[PDB]
Amino acid sequence: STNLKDVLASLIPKEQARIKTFRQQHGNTAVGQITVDMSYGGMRGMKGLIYETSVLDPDEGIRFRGFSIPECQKLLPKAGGGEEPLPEGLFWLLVTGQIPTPEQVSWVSKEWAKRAALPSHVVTMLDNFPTNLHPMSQLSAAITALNSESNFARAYAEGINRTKYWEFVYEDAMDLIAKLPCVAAKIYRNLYRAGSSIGAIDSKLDWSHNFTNMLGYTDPQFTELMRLYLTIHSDHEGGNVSAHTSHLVGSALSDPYLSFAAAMNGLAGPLHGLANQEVLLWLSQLQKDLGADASDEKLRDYIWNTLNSGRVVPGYGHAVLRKTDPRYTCQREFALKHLPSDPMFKLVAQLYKIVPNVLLEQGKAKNPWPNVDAHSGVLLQYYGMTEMNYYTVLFGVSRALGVLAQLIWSRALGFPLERPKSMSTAGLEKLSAGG
Amino acid sequence: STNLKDVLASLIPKEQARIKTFRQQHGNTAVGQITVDMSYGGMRGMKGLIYETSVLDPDEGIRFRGFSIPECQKLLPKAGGGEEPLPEGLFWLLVTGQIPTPEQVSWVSKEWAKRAALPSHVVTMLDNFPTNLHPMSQLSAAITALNSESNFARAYAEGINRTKYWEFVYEDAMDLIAKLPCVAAKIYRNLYRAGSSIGAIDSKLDWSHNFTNMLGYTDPQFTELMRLYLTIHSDHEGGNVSAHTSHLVGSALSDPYLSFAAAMNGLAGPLHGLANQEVLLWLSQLQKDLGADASDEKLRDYIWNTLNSGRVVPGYGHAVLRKTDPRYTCQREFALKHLPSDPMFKLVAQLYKIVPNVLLEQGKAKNPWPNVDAHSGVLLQYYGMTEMNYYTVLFGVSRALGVLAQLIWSRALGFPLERPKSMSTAGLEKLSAGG
Ligand SMILES: CC(C)(COP(=O)(O)OP(=O)(O)OC[C@H]1O[C@@H](n2cnc3c(N)ncnc32)[C@H](O)[C@@H]1OP(=O)(O)O)[C@@H](O)C(=O)NCCC(=O)NCCCC(N)=O
Ligand SMILES: CC(C)(COP(=O)(O)OP(=O)(O)OC[C@H]1O[C@@H](n2cnc3c(N)ncnc32)[C@H](O)[C@@H]1OP(=O)(O)O)[C@@H](O)C(=O)NCCC(=O)NCCCC(N)=O
Ligand SMILES: O=C([O-])CC(=O)C(=O)O
Ligand SMILES: O=C([O-])CC(=O)C(=O)O
Repeated sequence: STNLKDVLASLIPKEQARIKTFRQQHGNTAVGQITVDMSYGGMRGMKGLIYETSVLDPDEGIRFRGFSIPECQKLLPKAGGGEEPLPEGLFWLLVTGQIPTPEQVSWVSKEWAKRAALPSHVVTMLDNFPTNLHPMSQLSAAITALNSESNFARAYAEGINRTKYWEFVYEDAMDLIAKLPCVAAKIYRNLYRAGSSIGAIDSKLDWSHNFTNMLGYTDPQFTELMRLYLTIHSDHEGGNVSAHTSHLVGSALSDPYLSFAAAMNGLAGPLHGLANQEVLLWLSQLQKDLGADASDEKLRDYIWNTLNSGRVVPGYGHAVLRKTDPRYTCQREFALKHLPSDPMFKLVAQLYKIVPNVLLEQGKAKNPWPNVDAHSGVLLQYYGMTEMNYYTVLFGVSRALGVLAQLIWSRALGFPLERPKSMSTAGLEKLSAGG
Repeated sequence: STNLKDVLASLIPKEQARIKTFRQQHGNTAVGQITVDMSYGGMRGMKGLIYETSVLDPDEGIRFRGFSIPECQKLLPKAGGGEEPLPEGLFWLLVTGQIPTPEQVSWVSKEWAKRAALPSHVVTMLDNFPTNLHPMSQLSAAITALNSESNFARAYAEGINRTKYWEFVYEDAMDLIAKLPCVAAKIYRNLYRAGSSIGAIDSKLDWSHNFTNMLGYTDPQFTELMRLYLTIHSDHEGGNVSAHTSHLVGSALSDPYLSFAAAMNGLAGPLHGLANQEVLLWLSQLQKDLGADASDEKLRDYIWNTLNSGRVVPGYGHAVLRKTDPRYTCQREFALKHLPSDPMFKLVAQLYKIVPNVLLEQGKAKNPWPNVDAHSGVLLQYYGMTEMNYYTVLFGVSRALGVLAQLIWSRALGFPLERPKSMSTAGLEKLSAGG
């Protein structure tokens, strides 16, 4: 009855035509200009990609297919007795552009439970990895190793016509999303619960709930946090490091497994997703140096030392946002409702009153406001997940939803190889005159 | 006496200033414009990155720090009694911009022999991988797993000042290049020479020669081919999928190991480096269907069928070149000197007279000429390396030289996070009016 694949089959040809015509009329229209500073500056401010699933406004933050976070909270189906949106529903919205029904949502949940299964070579590999290998590296290696199972890789090798690429990318996408929590939970248990098992999938629960059970958490509020977490970290337009990496690698026709693993190596960067872990380590040194209940003057001193030592203050600033991240707000709000008296929370709250000011005073950051990473780990710590080197893995699990939803569309729309032109400083000087 | 690290220490501050001033004067100068078609077209034709090591001219092909392939052949140091350039020398040129002395070259060779050593967890992992796991996937997973050894990851975690990033990236770069051939050779032996050992590094040989010995090849001409192969596949400006992926991931501060593994997942794409393998599989079906000595009319038919089935003809076309790739020419020339009567070579030569014509007739490809991938495997097959699913691994090994040479410079120059702005079709329509 419900079948996302049949819905996409109808949607595809219509978008194809729409884009065709628009390009007929405006393909040559100029949308911007490229300056020397932009090339030197990591393409800052260059409109360079088409990415359909979400769009980020510098002032307002993220919109998923046109809806803001509050809107999603309000419109997406929730679990029975739940308050937080189910990520299954978000996935539906990203892929189709339509708010799903609860019936649609449960189908997604069953599909994902049905496809969750790991091959033994992956299991062995994880089980044989050393404990000093970072969780993200263990994750990226496992997903890379899962490509032996790719249906897209296989169909390509069989010579399938390019028009059908999307159908195979869709299947690998749904298989990958299904498997992710098992890989992630296996890493968690091996490293932190040595000798225990992740157990089995219950085809009757939502994806978030089977994940938390594999992680070994019983608290129902924890289940709720995970639903919210997994929904909000899902996508953030196409230019962010991880989504752009998946997009660029996927453009070459590498399979979804290879494309997502590469993305993961981009998310593990300190300036990207690893910031969530970096925030907790910075907070821990803080409370350690200064000891728990600090004065404002002492916090400022602490921030200045970081700055003066040639380092960044993690969880603050953004390449495109210019105001406080609604993802940060959304987390604050969860904390105020559920763990208002937590001391770490209280510390994060205090920093909100100080860090921006210090950053403004320094005068280098364009955006002195916090980003999602400044508020995430604090919530996780409260429930007992104190292993901070594992936090980025949660972000990776969520990010699969967004990048994979777009990957289907990239192939459906026939986007070609991403291949811009590069320049040397010497060549660029000549192009202009020099300086 | 020779110490690349000391040479870079002098070079860095001077480039830093040069770029500073130029940007002072021309930062706001416009170098191009962005159109709708470019955003939809994988940034085709957009000048979007600064990449110092090599620059590609659409007509003339690649230049490494200003030198063309023939120039390199002629200027770079060769092995005693050799004719082909040593890749060690190319690495020196890319990193410093200067042609090295043979003495400099040997230092590079010793450094690389000294640093070649694998940790046991990597060894185990490879040894436990299944034979149906693609060689590239085995490679990318191993490099990802090697990050436990990253000196950059470690220094970052210790809070090093951003000004010293390059020094740690340099060390991981030289360690990674050193280790690559051992990882690659281990994959080769496990898959195709089960029960044998790669053996040991001889600190007295060039990198290419220790690699071929680990692969188990004795032919001296094979050693020569490998030197040439590894030199020519080294770099191809910054916008190619693999180099751009390494650049983008590295921009987030992920370590060289993570950045190169991600690049490898991009090189494994059929539209990128896997084309080398794809060419040999296409040639094998050819000679199989048509049987060895084909008529021109039969070859055309064969090409048309591929085209008509919604597939690409591998080894032809390019995102930026508009003429025959000098890398292809350079290989042809090697074949004419060493294996002129090889039947497969003869087939490749015949296709040169037909494929372009067919592509032009079809009218879709912008560049109907061959690229490097159309001539590489044929040479490898001649010497006995007939395992075509492993060819891309050789390309990866070579590509480390270029991307890693630039990675050092990216951090030395303080390039920031690569983060362009994306757009949805709907948002873009509105920006203009629609169509
Ligand atoms: C996120 C980001 C990399 C954005 O980079 P950008 O767009 O290049 O930032 P920008 O235009 O404000 O940078 C201007 C200057 O301010 C500095 N600055 C910016 N944010 C800073 C921060 N939090 N702490 C210290 N310095 C900072 C920049 O590093 C740069 O200095 P430089 O000229 O000497 O290089 C940056 O704000 C940063 O480094 N933040 C800290 C790391 C972090 O929290 N990352 C997580 C982002 C969210 C996510 N998960 O991806
Ligand atoms: C290399 C490349 C992806 C360049 O892509 P591009 O810059 O998008 O190519 P383009 O502007 O000529 O494409 C225009 C049209 O011609 C088609 N075309 C281009 N090269 C083709 C080829 N070899 N066979 C069939 N069709 C081809 C394109 O796929 C496209 O058709 P579409 O409009 O229906 O999408 C393309 O030429 C190709 O697919 N080649 C075959 C694969 C290959 O040899 N890759 C190796 C490249 C070298 C390397 N190692 O990276
Ligand atoms: O938008 C970006 O550049 C980074 C970010 O916050 C995300 O990827 O979630
Ligand atoms: O230049 C490109 O886009 C691809 C290519 O030939 C290479 O990476 O060697």
